[PDB]
Amino acid sequence: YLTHQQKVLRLYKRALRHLESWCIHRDKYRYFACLLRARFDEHKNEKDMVKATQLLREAEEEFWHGQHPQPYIFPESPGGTSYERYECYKVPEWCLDDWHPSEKAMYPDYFAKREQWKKLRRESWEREVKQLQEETPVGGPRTEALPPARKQGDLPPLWWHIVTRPRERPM
Amino acid sequence: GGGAHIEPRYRQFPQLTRSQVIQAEFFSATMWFWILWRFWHDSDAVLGHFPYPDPSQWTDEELGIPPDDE
Amino acid sequence: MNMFSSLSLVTLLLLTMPIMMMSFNTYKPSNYPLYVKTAISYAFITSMIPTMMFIHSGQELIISNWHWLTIQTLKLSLSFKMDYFSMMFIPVALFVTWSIMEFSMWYMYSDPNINKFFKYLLLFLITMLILVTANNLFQLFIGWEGVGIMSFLLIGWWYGRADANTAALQAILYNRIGDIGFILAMAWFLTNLNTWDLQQIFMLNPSDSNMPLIGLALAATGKSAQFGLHPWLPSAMEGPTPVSALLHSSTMVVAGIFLLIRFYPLTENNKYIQSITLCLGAITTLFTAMCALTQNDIKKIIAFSTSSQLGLMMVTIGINQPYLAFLHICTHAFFKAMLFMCSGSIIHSLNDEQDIRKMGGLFKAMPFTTTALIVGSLALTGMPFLTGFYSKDLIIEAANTSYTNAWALLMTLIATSFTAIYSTRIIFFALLGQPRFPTLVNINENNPLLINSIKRLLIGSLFAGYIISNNIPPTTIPQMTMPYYLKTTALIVTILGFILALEISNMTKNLKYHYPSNAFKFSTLLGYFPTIMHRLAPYMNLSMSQK
Amino acid sequence: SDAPPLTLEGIKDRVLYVLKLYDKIDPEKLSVNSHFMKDLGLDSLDQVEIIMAMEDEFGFEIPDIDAEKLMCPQEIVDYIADKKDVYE
Amino acid sequence: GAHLARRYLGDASVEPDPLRMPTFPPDYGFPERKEREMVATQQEMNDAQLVLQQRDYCAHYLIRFLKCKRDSFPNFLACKHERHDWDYCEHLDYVKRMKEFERERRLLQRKKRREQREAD
Amino acid sequence: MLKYIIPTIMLMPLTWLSKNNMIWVNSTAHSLLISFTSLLLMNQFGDNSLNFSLLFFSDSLSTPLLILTMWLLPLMLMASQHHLSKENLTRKKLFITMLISLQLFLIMTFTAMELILFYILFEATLVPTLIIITRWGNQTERLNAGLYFLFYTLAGSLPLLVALIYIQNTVGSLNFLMLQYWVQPVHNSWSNVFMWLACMMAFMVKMPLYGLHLWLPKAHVEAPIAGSMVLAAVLLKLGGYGMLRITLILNPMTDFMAYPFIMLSLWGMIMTSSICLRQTDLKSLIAYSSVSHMALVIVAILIQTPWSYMGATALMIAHGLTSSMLFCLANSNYERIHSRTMILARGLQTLLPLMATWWLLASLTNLALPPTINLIGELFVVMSTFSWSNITIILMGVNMVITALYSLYMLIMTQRGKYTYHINNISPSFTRENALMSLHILPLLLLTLNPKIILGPLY
Amino acid sequence: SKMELPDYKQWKIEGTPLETVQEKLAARGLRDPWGRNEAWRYMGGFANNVSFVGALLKGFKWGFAAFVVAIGAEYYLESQK
Amino acid sequence: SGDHGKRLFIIKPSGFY
Amino acid sequence: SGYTPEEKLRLQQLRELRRRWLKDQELSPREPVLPPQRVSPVERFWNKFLQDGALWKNVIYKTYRHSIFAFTHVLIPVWIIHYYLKYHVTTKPYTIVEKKPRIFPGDTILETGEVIPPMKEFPDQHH
Ligand SMILES: C[C@H](CCC(=O)O)[C@H]1CC[C@H]2[C@@H]3[C@H](O)C[C@@H]4C[C@H](O)CC[C@]4(C)[C@H]3C[C@H](O)[C@]12C
Ligand SMILES: *C(=O)CCCCCCCCCCCCC
Repeated sequence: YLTHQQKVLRLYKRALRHLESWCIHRDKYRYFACLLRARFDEHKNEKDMVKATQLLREAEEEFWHGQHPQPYIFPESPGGTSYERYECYKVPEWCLDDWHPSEKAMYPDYFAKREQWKKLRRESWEREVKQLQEETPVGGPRTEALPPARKQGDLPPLWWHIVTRPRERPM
Repeated sequence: GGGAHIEPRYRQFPQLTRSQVIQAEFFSATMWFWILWRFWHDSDAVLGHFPYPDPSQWTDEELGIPPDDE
Repeated sequence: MNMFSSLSLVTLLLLTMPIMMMSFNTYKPSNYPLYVKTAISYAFITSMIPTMMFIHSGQELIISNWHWLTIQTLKLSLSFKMDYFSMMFIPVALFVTWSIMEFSMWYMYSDPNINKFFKYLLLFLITMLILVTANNLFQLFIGWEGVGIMSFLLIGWWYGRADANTAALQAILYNRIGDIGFILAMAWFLTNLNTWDLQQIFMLNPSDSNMPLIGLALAATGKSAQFGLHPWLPSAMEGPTPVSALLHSSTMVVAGIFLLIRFYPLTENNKYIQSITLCLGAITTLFTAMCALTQNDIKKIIAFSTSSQLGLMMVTIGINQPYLAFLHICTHAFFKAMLFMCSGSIIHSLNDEQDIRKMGGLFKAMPFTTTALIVGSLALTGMPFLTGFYSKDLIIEAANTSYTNAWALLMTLIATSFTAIYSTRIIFFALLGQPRFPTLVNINENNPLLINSIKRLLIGSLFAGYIISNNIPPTTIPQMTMPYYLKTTALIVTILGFILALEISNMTKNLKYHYPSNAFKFSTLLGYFPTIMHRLAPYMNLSMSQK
Repeated sequence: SDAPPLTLEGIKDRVLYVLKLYDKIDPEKLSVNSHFMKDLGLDSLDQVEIIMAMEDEFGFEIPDIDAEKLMCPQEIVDYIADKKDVYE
Repeated sequence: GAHLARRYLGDASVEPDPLRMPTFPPDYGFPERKEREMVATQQEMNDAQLVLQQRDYCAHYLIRFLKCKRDSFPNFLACKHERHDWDYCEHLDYVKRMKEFERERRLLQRKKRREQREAD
Repeated sequence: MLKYIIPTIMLMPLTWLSKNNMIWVNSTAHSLLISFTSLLLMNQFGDNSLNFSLLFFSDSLSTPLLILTMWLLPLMLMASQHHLSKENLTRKKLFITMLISLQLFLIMTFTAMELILFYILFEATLVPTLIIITRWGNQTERLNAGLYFLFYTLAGSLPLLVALIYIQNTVGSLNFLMLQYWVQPVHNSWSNVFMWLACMMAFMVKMPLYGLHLWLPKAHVEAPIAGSMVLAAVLLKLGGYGMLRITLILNPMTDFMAYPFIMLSLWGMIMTSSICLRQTDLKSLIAYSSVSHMALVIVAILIQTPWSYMGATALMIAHGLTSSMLFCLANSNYERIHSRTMILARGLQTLLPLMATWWLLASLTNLALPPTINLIGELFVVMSTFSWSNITIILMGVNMVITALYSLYMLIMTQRGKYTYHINNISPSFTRENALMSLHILPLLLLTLNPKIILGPLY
Repeated sequence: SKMELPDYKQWKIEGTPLETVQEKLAARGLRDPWGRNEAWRYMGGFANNVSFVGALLKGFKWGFAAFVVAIGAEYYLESQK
Repeated sequence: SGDHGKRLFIIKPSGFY
Repeated sequence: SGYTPEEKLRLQQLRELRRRWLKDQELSPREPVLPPQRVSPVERFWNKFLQDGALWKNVIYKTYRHSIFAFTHVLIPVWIIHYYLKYHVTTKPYTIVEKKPRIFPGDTILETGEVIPPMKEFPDQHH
């Protein structure tokens, strides 16, 4: 899905990046970029949805034979050089529950704060369980979204892992 | 660990050190000094060491090809 | 003898001690990387002392200290051979590794497993000196498969990444396919001769040795990434750049050639193999260099530069010039290590960016790195009286003026031209033109370690070739009489390569759209060999399995 | 990696800095909560080009799906902080 | 080799065979030939341990070279003068090979013309 | 041999009469001591074997298999005590008794001087083996796979009995030493062909040969850790040891009656090594590795050359230590995630650093990294089969290439990648688990320093 | 830290080839909004970058000076025997 | 190394055992 | 359109949590608490002696470390290898086999005082 509105927009970003790879130098890219913009704005006012789709059919087909064989990919993005590079250093937080007490003495203050955070999760869970139950449309939720908290001092449902996920560059 | 003695600059040409540039000149120039001296003192390697003879210019006297009738 | 034999083995035992102190003792953690760097620092100097003795009087040793196993009429000993190839190579490998062990202290400072990384770098070096000094084929295998493992463990250093794990398994798969040739030679010599020792192999000199040499050549095809088994060397750039510099460009990849240089006494007689090694080298030097032009990642380009050169070593083997290929290996190590180390400075300054398209305008921002990136690049192409000149030039002279395959002679020269084109592309895109990297500038190379490491190998890329070429004893009848054009064919094509390259770069400035040429797409996608073969073969073997 | 630290204030400046240099937009109208479709009145297409610019300012791709949901500068700033875990 | 075009593209019998050469007895046109002389004794070359392929007529210079170098250590630029001698001696040796090639080439053409006119 | 049989018997009174809490400490500490005195069996002479009595002898082929057998018992106690902590004491003691009973039959099996005494003790082993695998086996899944025994007994153990009895009436003795000096050539004949199959099919199934291998993967999935350790380490070797002994009296028929079996083993190596790649269960992947490794041993035995026999003996000992080490490593995970699926837990090197090292060493020796005895064995088998026919290097080479793939594919899948998010019970490795691996790989690596002891009687 | 950003008014396409881009964009009738963003790459010290030959000849001036003096020393030192 | 404070607890599995 | 009012809220609620958690990840000035660890006078000696340092003062310290390395990691290993090679490896046949030295014309033999005959006179080429 994504509707003809989004589907066309994505092509714009994807087509631009490939162009940026092909032309290499910024100046040539900028000039050749503006030409690209013109082709997009030309049919931006087409009010025939049936015709609008046909523009996309040929538009993508044109792109398929314009794509740079090696398009530039951001280093830390999927398919990039550094993608998943640091996943070895990311250790999930629950591993700290197994530390030897002698080790935990080395970091007293942090572990003390951890106990506070753990207590928050345990108490909030029962409340968090209810909130999803009542809002849930019988027959299973139809979408993957979640509802924000509806009371003071109540945390949004299912917040532990999003909050405590390992940092981007742990070490 | 000099406390990042180089400081980052935004959208601008970076800060450099004098010592960094000096050494770069010393070696890059040194490359040319070496290359030049080697041409001068040993130009033969690039251009040859001995004269390649021309086979055709030789005489049948040295090649000892007897006369056609002989 | 006393000094030669004793100090030949202190080097090997000196490198192991840092490994031994990891398993026991507790005198110094935290400072392990500098402890290792000093071991190679000292192991080099101790390795020079035997080298000087070899230069002075051509002294050569075999040391078979330990008797390990006697399989009836086959006796296996821990035999080290300190001859022409061992004595020259060890200081070169130690000197190159010395700087890298120092460049890794900077390039890998943040990584918390820094001590583990230095343990693996040293454990490779130990398995490489074993490979070169080995005197019998079985001991050669310990080094042969010892390096193969240490590639797996280092290529997949960042084991979270799924591409790193794929690249590591790919390295193993191609080498072990080549190691089918190694065992075939091992089986043949035991069956037809009676030893895995090299001495007895050369003494008997089998006249009909087509089968064992095919097996030996097949090992070089896989280990040194020749055509048919080459895809792993590009894909093995997934590891940390110090790994790619020390292993997959300076040393480990030469072991495939080093195996054939060991067996020149047999290959010299066998013409039928000489053709194959010549043809095998001829295609690989062209193909990889042809692929090098259209690449966009600095590591990948320099990876194909290694393969294209390695093929030139394989051609040298074919034209029956084994001692030159050895010289090319030693000279090649210096500047190819410097290239990677310099490309390490760019990548580390630009925040882990390997695409040259997003590099530029560094010619003034990084003086020291730029100077070396020029010095190294000039050596590769064939700048007169640089380290690369003393090896590459003669190889072209001996190829031109020898009974050879016509197409192989032609491909070598074409590839030498291409070596000029992508020597510039690194310079033009990475050093010249206006900057193209993200806004925030952090380009800072003012660190003693990165500088000292680069400085040392920079000297090697200048004077190492001149010293090595002069000192080593004469071993063949060099050809110095030839037509002038054949004499300077190397320089002309190098010059003709530059001219075409610079014109191509300028055309990139001109505001004209990009047009896809089939020749261009074939270049960029590596000829589709990686795509077709890493999809058809895995699919068939995995799918056939269930039946 | 030397020290490329990022802080919310610094990120905010850079995002605005890029926004100001976009000719279609005015310097003084721009503010942290300036909805692109309304306060600055820009096409949806132009919204794409703003995103592509921001990727290059910080050199990390913003996924297509999440780019759409960004429609004001204050949205972008907090998105960066999330991905790069900027907390203070 | 421009000459190569002559053999493969051009007529074959005229051009020499790089492998089967020579194809005429030595004196067929060379009355009084002087046998090549080897300065270095077999024992000397064997004692020097010269590589077999280097055990050719130019050895005596090469032997002198290595002797100088071993003495001139640690100086490695000392023995330039000897180096040239052996290198040039090879150059002259190479030339003789070139003469051997042409002598074959001329005779082959001479044979061609003689038999052709007679066959006419 | 009584110096070993008796103290092994005294382990049963030791287990039963110990303090309830000290059964594991006593049995492990005293089963370790028995193994120490088993190094006296290396009193080997060049010309003659070490013959103790009319019943038992010990030559170079049985000495390692005996030392491996008695080294394994203390390991099998350490491996099993963790999952036997729940169950009551009397059931606990019987489990230890069955293991002590198995060792007692195995030490007498490898040293039996007469072939009927070997045969009877060769089948008596299955009694403790099946009780351990079915009574304490983790799987109550109901196989109906007894047909593999009905196939085995009808096609294996029974013909071996009728042939061994037939041979004694003809030769007059089954003493192994006597058969060395009284053996006669086996003339071609349809009656002799049946004698050859009778004397070998019983051992081929246990190896197992390709085509007869399907029982092994199923047995490993059912068995507890102790069952798999003894099964892979030793019981597979009883077939190998049986064929090395009994091929003495089968010549020259082995020259032409071994062609069909070598083609199963040579082609069997590739088929099972490839199947390892597509396996989803660790214990099945390790179980199919055994069939691929034992396929070399079958080829080595049947080509009967001095180099092959040294190769088979090194492989049998080397494979035993390696495969049991892999089975233990697989069990360490199962004792956590509680599943035998390989894909379930991944990236475990992030949570268990040292355990990932043991996995690496176990994989390296399985893929045969020189100079491990895993390669000393494999290389010798490859050298000799090359003489048998140079073409075999093709099949031997491909098997080396595939073997490195599942060896490391197993390493990559379980120890590398992103850890499974929802698995939060990966507690740190115990000293019991680390000591258990170290007792598989420290002896295995030390054997490279003195490899002659494992190279058999052809050395 | 503060990391003061340089005044956004400094960056203007004028005086740079980016300005030339606008001219050719004027002929078609279109205008590039992002030109000012790319200005920093073409100004401020990044503007002057030598060509391929220039870098190759980096340091030659000192190189030749050392060379010419060098041959003099051997010339003179040999002249003194 | 280049900044003060900012020392963040490094989450690692237990190395004691 | 951007984030619905709830989405805007949810991201806001979590965002505050995430930022606090990351804030909690910082270490206190006292941490990490460690046992003191022993210091032998070998440590004490350089701790204060080089506190002022300066080039001439610390060059001794740099040469000290290399000396400790050289004696332990070069001198001692070469005694072991020399004791091993001289009195165990060379005392067995053919353990160390060395290529016989190159004997050139006009050389003197140490063993026999022999003098090799000179070479024949060269053809007196122009050289
Ligand atoms: C031998 C000594 C043990 C006595 C002590 O604790 O001081 C230990 C302590 C720290 C060690 C040193 C460190 O490991 C590193 C030092 C610096 C250089 O790498 C040379 C070796 C170097 C000089 C080492 C030599 C030796 O192993 C040392 C000096
Ligand atoms: C051999 O590899 C080189 C072939 C190149 C063609 C050269 C033709 C031009 C020279 C002709 C006159 C000189 C006589 C050799």
